[PDB]
Amino acid sequence: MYDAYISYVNNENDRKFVNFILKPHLENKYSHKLLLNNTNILPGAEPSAELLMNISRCQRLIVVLSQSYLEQEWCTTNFRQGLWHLIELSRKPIFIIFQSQQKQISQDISQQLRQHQPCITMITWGAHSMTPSSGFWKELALVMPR
Amino acid sequence: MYDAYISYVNNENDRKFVNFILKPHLENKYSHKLLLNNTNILPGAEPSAELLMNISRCQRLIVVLSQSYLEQEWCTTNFRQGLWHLIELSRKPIFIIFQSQQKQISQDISQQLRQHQPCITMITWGAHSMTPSSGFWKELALVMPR
Repeated sequence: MYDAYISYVNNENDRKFVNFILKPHLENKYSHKLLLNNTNILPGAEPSAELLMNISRCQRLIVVLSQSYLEQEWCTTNFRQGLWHLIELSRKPIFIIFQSQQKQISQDISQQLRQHQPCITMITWGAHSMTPSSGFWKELALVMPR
Repeated sequence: MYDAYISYVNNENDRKFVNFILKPHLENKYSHKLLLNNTNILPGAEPSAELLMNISRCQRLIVVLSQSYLEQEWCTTNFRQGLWHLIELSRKPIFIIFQSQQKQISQDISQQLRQHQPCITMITWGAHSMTPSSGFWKELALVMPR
C-alpha cells in the first residue's frame, strides 16, 4: 500500500525536518502515502515487531541517519547486523545523511554505508537543498516508486 | 518468463559445469527455465546488447565467476563498474566461485564481492557439492524464485 517508511529518532532538528520539510514534499508533488515512526526499528539489533509487520506493506525505507539516530544501541554496537537486516527487509533502503553532521559520523559507519553503495542509496543534505530542483530531490525522486 | 540468466566463459571446466551439473539440476527439481550465454555481458565495462534485452525477462542472474571468467577485460580493468551494472540490472546477482580456484582470485576482486555481501549472493563450490541437499544447493535454492 505505502510508498515509503521513514525511520528517525525524535531529536528536535530531526522531527522538524521529517514533519515540516520531508513529509509535506513527498506527500505533495510525488503523491506519496507515507508511514513513519520515531521508535527504534532495530531493538537488540534485530527487527522490531512494528517494523516486521509494517515494512511488508511499504515499497521503500528511508532512514534519517543523523547523529542522534546513530547514537542508538544497534548503531553503536552492531551497525553491520542492523544494516544487513534493513537491506534484507526492504532492498535498497535510502539513507539521508547531513553535510553539517558528517563531521560526527564515525569511521566504521561511513565505510559500511559506502561499501554497499549500489544496493543502498545514500542521499546527502546541504544548504543547496529544498529547492525542488536539487541534487537531493532529484536523487530521492529517482529512488522512489515509479 | 525465465528463472535465471547464467553468464559464463567457455573454458573447458566452465562449460561442462554449466551444461552437465547446473543447467540439468536447476531445470529438474526446481522447475526452472534458464537462459545462458558464454559471451561477454559487459563489453567496455557496459552492458551488452543481448544482456540488456534479455535480462528484463529474467528474475535472477548467476555469474559462474571462475578464474577464466575473471580474465575478461571488464573484470581486469573496471570490475567495480561492471559489478555496479550487474547489481543495478538484476537485484541480487548470484556469483558462483570455486573453492579450488579461490587460490587464484586476486585481492581486489574477492574484497569487492565481500563488500556488497547482503546485496549479492556469494555461492562457493567445493568437493561437498552435487549432493542435491548441499550447502551449495541449499543456498542457491534460497536465492532462487519462489
